[PDB]
Amino acid sequence: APRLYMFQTGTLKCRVCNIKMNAGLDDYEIPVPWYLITHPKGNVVIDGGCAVECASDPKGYWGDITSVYWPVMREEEGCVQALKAFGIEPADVRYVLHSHLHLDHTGATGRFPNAIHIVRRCEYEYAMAPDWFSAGGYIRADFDRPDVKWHLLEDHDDGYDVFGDDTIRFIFTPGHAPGHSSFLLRLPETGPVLLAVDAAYTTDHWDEKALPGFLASTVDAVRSVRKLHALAEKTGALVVTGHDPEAWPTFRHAPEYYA
Amino acid sequence: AAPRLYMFQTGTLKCRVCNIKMNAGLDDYEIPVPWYLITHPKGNVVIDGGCAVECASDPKGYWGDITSVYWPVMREEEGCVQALKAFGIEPADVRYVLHSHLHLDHTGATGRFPNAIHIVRRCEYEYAMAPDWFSAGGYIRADFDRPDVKWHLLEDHDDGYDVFGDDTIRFIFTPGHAPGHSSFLLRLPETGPVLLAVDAAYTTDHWDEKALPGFLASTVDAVRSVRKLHALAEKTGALVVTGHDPEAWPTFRHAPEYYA
Amino acid sequence: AAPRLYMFQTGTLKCRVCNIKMNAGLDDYEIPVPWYLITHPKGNVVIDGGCAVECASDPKGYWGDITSVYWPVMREEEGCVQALKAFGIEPADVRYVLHSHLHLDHTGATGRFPNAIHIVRRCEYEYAMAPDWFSAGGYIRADFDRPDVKWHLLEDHDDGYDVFGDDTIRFIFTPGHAPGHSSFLLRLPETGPVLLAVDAAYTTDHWDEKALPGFLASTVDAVRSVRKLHALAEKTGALVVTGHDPEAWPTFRHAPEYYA
Amino acid sequence: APRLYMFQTGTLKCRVCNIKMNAGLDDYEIPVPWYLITHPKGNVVIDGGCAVECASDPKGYWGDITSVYWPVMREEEGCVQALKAFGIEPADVRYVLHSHLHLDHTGATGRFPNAIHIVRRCEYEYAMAPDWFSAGGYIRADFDRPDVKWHLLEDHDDGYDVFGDDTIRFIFTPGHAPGHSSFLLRLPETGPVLLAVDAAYTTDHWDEKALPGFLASTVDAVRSVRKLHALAEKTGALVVTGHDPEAWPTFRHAPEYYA
Amino acid sequence: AAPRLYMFQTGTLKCRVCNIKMNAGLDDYEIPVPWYLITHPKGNVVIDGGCAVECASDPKGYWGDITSVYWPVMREEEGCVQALKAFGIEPADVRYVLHSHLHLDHTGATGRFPNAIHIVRRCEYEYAMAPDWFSAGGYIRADFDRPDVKWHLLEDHDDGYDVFGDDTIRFIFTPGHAPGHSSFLLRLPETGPVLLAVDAAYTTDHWDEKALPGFLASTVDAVRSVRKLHALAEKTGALVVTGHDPEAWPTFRHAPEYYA
Amino acid sequence: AAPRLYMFQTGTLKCRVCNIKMNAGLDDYEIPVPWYLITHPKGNVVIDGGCAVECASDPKGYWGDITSVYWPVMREEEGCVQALKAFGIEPADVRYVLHSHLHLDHTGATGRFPNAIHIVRRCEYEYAMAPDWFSAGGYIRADFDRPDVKWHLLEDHDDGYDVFGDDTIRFIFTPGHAPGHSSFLLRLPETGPVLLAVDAAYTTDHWDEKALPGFLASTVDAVRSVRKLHALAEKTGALVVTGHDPEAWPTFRHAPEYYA
Ligand SMILES: [Mg+2]
Ligand SMILES: [Mg+2]
Ligand code: NI
Ligand code: NI
Ligand code: NI
Ligand code: NI
Ligand code: NI
Ligand code: NI
Ligand code: NI
Ligand code: NI
Ligand code: NI
Ligand code: NI
Ligand code: NI
Ligand code: NI
Repeated sequence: APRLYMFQTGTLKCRVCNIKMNAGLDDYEIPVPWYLITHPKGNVVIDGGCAVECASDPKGYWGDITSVYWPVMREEEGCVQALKAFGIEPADVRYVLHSHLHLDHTGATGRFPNAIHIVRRCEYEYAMAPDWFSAGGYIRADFDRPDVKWHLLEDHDDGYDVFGDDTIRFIFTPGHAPGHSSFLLRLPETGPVLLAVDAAYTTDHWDEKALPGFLASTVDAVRSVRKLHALAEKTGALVVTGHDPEAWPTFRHAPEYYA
Repeated sequence: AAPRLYMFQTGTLKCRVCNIKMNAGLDDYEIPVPWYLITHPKGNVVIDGGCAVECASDPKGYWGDITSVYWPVMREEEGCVQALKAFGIEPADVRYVLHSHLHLDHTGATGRFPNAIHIVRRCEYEYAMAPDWFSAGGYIRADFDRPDVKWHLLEDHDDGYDVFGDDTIRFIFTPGHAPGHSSFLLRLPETGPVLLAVDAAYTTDHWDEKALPGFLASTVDAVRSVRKLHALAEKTGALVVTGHDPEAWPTFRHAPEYYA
Repeated sequence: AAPRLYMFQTGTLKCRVCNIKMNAGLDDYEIPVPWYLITHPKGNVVIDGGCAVECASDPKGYWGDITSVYWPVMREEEGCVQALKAFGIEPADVRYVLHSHLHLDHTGATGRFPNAIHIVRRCEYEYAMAPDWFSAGGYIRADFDRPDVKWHLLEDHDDGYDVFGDDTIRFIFTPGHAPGHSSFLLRLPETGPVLLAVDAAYTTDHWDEKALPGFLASTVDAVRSVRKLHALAEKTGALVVTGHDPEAWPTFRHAPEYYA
Repeated sequence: APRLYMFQTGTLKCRVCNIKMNAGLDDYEIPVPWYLITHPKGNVVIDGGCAVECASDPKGYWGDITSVYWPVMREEEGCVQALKAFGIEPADVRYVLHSHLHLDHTGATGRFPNAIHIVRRCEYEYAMAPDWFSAGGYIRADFDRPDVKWHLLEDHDDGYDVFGDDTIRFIFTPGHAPGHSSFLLRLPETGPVLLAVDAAYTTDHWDEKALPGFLASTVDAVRSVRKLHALAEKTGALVVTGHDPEAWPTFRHAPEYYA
Repeated sequence: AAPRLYMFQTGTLKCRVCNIKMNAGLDDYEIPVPWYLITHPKGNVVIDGGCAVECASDPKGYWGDITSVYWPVMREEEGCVQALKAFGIEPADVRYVLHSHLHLDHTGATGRFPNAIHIVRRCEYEYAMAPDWFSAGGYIRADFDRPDVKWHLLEDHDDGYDVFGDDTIRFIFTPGHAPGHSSFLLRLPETGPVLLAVDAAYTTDHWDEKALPGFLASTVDAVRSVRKLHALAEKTGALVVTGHDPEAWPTFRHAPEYYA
Repeated sequence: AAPRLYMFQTGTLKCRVCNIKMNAGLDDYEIPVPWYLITHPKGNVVIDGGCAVECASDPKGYWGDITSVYWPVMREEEGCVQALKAFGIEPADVRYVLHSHLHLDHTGATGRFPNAIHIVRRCEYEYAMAPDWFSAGGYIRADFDRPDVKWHLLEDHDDGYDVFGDDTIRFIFTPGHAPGHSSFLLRLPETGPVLLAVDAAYTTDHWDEKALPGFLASTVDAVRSVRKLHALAEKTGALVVTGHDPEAWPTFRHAPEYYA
């Protein structure tokens, strides 16, 4: 039976305004979650956090964007390492899902030899040809690898059911990034779980008290949040924002899980 | 008389730096609120018209809660109708009102000129009537939602729209800061090309890609619109006029002076 | 309790035949104004809610000049809130208000149920806020332009939207009569499939392609929407309920009777 | 130097409501104009009115649509005949322009052996695959001829300048028909002349006192009329509605012309 | 009863390799022309129906010049009406005709079944009526341009269209080979999922990205549609049936044998 | 001074007929690789610049596997920087580089001119960065994926883009061969209009609708783009220059000769 595990690749250090737009220049620290769904029909990694390379050399691997987001993580938090110690070898992952292709969500890309990588086509196309303000957040070393098998979703694919059994669905949430997608999970005991990811960074974004401090479209972003509100209200899902420092310790992590 | 360009202002706006340059801190910041008059043999043209004259006496009553972000400082004589009357132009003597977009500091002219055709992008007019929560406070329905206003709502294929058909005023569509935002390319007999960026490029910093708009509908569109204006300025050699730049603004002639 | 469908009406509308069947002459014509209640274990659902209860006492004051086309005849007890209270349902006990579209005889419920999420197509909400001259009179801003209404604005890819996730109420997008017009496919335990065409098909004549809507945004869309509903009814075997048909309307059970 | 000639192929008999939507069932009669622009670089026919075949047998050629529009015309009014007596043989026409492909505007189609026929692509595509309510107004015998040379305009072609000299421009006016187009002419002495064609049947449509009694989209139709208002106000053009029975005798017809 | 899938063919087509595998040389090449029958408790379904029976006895007369590209080798008794009659199904007992697209070897069924609703993408029907010169010869108007035919034209948001509403037969939109081309995902009780790629992948080489269609509207759509079907097959474990593969065709069950 | 057009070539490409004329057989075939210089008072313009100079001396090393389709036969001195230097133009004296598209034989100029603004359709640039498997080998990232390069990316509504604003050089959008492919209409004082079709029509057979492109993104776009150019040539009386025609290429003037 399927289970959800919440991991993290350490934290990112930045300023408040990078997360809550225009909220000032104070220091601010957020967890970097990523997810594992163990399913009878194959294992699934979502995003996989920051590249394990960031543990030993952020400036080398990420480059000048470390001026904005400084990652704090240990080697053992790298998604491949974390899965091994958990009992899952790289070859044992059937799918990698990508909410989007920003730097702290492409740690899994190409690190699982048989995994099909599912992302919206327009995120993939934007990641390859970004504008100047967002180029720094796309790490080509992660996602620009010719060996990666991609399933690029189209606009009709909103709601894409990974296994065909309502366990994992893509919920398109454009705004934070062009092809950004959220995920709605249904687990046997827990029921519906809504992973907003970066469609709603924090509880304040969810409550319409802040805007994303980094975004492609504000119009899309706020409409995507209200799309998630309606989905939460309809399903009764448990809502997981993408990075909320206050809410994050209140979820089960680590070896603990949702069934 | 050959066409001329007159730069007016409706006082200033007081906000924070981050409202203009995204994520740039909460320090106090004050900007001029420019608006433009083009006198033309075939009719006088008002662009936007600045903040409603009502803001000179009761900003909180007329704009409401948004004044905690943008406090307008202006005198009553700076209202666009009053300013034009002092300058020599009666309200009925305006043929066109052009709108870059329909935000609160660009709708002081809407409906104040009884014979003017108001030209704005259709998608701006529609968004102004049905904004999202993050922008609703920047659209003052009392300004632009008036039943007897004649509108010419431009369509997507109307980029480059030529007001008089003589190349002297063209709409340059620049989406991003607002969905239907438009800039203007003017051509004047002596000055030559003048590019009014309006809110496509708040400041010289925005033009130089050292800052993002701290109030916008689409970042992707906004950065691409600035590069579209880079190319136009490089092609035409235009004098580039940013929307609000507090340091550049004193370097331009202001009404009663003009650009020939 | 298993879900049920209750058919109410807010009296009738008096117009001409040509307003309903395009170009069919200027004879007097009267139609019922139906609206629908779905009682459901997970929450009660109101569809449209008919003409505003205000029309029972002052139609000219509330609707204005459009009453020379559509005169509403209704009693105050037929207002949707009043009718639901008499039937046993307090205004706070409504989870969803669904809107086929936002025309004047389909917005009596908007904002009258303080806890309801209102579900309508985004493009209908936007058109209602910025209509064209030929349709502006059919949209009553006092009904739908209320600040504290919670809206869930459906997108283009939301065709088939399932309200409870259990197949019992689905939006069937049917553009044409209005830009964001939607029909509804209901599934009930005993009755089975019920297709509420609403204004996609005013009458049996419209359904049979012997008449066009005498008030529409797009004929092309409207005829294709009727054929989309033909296919749905053929696939599902649904009971087909037209929007206003004065001859078919007496043949359905009306509240307090219901479809199980 | 270029000149404009206003011809007509008799009249159509119908009901008021067919022209002014919902205006009642009274009898009503309208002229069917078509246009000739003589230009140094080639002659141009616009639409060409009703098929000459309609003079002798409407029911045979148009079919059941004659229940709605009964054409009253003489053989000699057929655009080919009219041009011959005027001094222009079929081969001497360089372009046929089509506002749209309805029955009373396809009399020229294929009747000029060397003419390129310019129409919006989407009108051509709709004419080939109409819906049930509009099929009767598309006469395939006119426009479905394999020998016809077509230039199908695209959406970017709004404003299409036929000769490249501002003499004749297409002004796209969707609404009455999907690909319906109006024409703005500039003549040396007359100046700007705006042929609305069926974007505004009558002076009442122009003044927003009526809607087209036959249309693909009302939203498009009214916005197309306001597009023409702005164009008339900007240029000072002389406005020619498509069928106005009261205004039609006030224009020059016949051998008379606009220079 | 449970549904069944039967695979028929209307003989073969002779052409060159390059016609099927773009730019692969001028050697002679021969492919079967499959079509499909699904028996279903709620009605019989014919998919495409192969080449018209009329072209068996006079290819040049019914198809014209295109026969210099595709020579159909086919007996009269392989016509889809004749084959079905022999199989036990009179033309009146077919509820739906599904069209992958409207090319000449997929319109033998059109209008031959008097009561059948024909389901195809709207944009294929519209393209078939107004094709470009390179594709015009591939559309046989005598097959599909019949006014007596009942069509259900699917819109762009109808991808995945479920014919009976029970997951047995779904349209899988696969643009590229033709603008409105569609594949089919079937689900059968014993066999499980069956993916009829039809002309989205002519042969196994196409499936494996070693060839492009030698006749096609959009290469970009075509290759992405093949990858869409890859992901569907990998997700479902479907039996993959290419449209024409001569080496694979003998390995499937053909009527009178079936898939249950 | 008046503008002039000079026609250069970077040698030839060897391939098969079918590569240029779809499905026309596997015989050997050889085509020139033209590129263009326009001298203009306001600056020099290079169009495409042919095959990269790097591939003259090591084709497999710079182009990789695609050389098994296109073998470039080219001397180092035919590289566009070397040719221009010999002609009298240092790389710093080129104001604009225009790209018909970003295929391997049209990106020899990219980033070789330090001060040049590169003008290409946005959708060609985006496709070149994320191409499909069938086209990936045709895009040489070492040519166009250089961060030092100044791009002006044209939007969909930029068809007809006038480089100097004086009708000398205009982009004529011709999708099909590549998604963002563009042709060029030049106007020169003595010669008059010159239509550079580039890869919208490889050869005269393509122009005459006797062949399809053997490499292409959309056949439908391709054939309609050829007809768009037909109507432009018929309207303007332009000299029509196909992209590669081996029989027509010797009949044009080549550098050092020019068109005035
Ligand atoms: Mg355009
Ligand atoms: Mg959809
Ligand atoms: Ni992100
Ligand atoms: Ni993030
Ligand atoms: Ni603004
Ligand atoms: Ni402003
Ligand atoms: Ni209605
Ligand atoms: Ni109604
Ligand atoms: Ni007409
Ligand atoms: Ni007409
Ligand atoms: Ni085919
Ligand atoms: Ni086939
Ligand atoms: Ni090429
Ligand atoms: Ni080439």
